[PDB]
Amino acid sequence: DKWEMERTDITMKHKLGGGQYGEVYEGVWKKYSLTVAVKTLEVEEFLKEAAVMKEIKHPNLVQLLGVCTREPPFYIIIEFMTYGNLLDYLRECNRQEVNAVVLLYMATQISSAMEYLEKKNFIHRDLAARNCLVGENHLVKVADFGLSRLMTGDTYTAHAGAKFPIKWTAPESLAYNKFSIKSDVWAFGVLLWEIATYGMSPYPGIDLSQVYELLEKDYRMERPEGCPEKVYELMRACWQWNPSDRPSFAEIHQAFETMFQESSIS
Ligand SMILES: CNC(=O)c1ccccc1Sc1ccc2c(/C=C/c3ccccn3)n[nH]c2c1
Ligand code: NA
Ligand code: NA
Ligand code: NI
Ligand code: NI
Repeated sequence: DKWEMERTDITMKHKLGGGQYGEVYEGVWKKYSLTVAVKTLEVEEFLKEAAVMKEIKHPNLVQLLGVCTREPPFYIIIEFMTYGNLLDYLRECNRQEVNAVVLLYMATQISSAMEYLEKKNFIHRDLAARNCLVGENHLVKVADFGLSRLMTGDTYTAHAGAKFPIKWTAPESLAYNKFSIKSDVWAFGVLLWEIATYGMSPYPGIDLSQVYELLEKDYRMERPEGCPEKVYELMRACWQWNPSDRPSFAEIHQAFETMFQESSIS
C-alpha cells in the first residue's frame, strides 16, 4: 500500500478544536515540516473510512495524506485546514470580509465537491457546516467521510437503530433509513441555510421531536434575511418531499457557478 507510512514520522500534538471532532490530533509530519490532522483509534468502520479516502480526490474534499493501518494505534493522516470548521468560521467572521460574494463562493466549492461525488456514485450522509473545513482565502472542503459510501444501487440502507442529525436528514432517511444522493441534496439545502445565516442552528426553537411531522405538512424554514431569492429557490428545490423532484448536484453546481461569476463581474 503506497499510502502506508511510518508512525514515527509524526510527532503528535494536542487534540484538535478542543475535542469537538472526536479523537483527532494536530500533528507534525517531520520530514516535510508539515502540520497535519491525525485521526486515531469497532475498528471496522475506521479502516473503510481510509479505503474510501484513497478512492476520492478533489480540491474541495479534504485530502488523505497517509495512514498507518498495520498495527494499533491506527492513524489516518489528513491535511490540516488552518481555519477549522465552517460553522465556527461563519459565526466568528467579519461579515464585511466574508460577504455575499464569499457566501456564493463557498456554495460553489461545496457543490463542486458534491457534483464530483454524485458522478462517482458516492454518498456522504453527514453533510453540514460543522463537517466542512476552511482554508486560506475562504477555501472550503467537505470532510468527515466516516459515513461515506460507494453505492451499488441508487439507495443505501443504514443499519437498524442508527440515529441521525434530525434537522439535516431527509424525510425518507428519517422514516425508512434510506439514503441516496437525493438525501445528500436535502442536507446540502440545510447547509446553504446555515451559510445564509452565518451559522444559525436550523429550525430555530423547534424541538427535534416535532420536526418530521412539520416536514410532512410541508413546513420549511423561511428565507433568511439577506438571502438572495435565487438561492432561497434552490434551498426550496433541495427540500422537495419527493427525492426525484430534488435537483442534481450537477444542476445545483451550475446554478452557483453562474451566480458566482455574475457577482464577480460586479
Ligand atoms: C472523527 N471526526 C472526523 O473525522 C471529522 C468530523 C467532522 C469534521 C472533520 C473531521 S476530521 C478533521 C478535523 C479537523 C481538521 C483540521 C483542523 C482543525 C482546526 C484548525 C484550527 C482550529 C480548529 N480546528 N484540518 N483537517 C481536519 C480534519
Ligand atoms: Na444526510
Ligand atoms: Na450505517
Ligand atoms: Ni466546476
Ligand atoms: Ni460542474
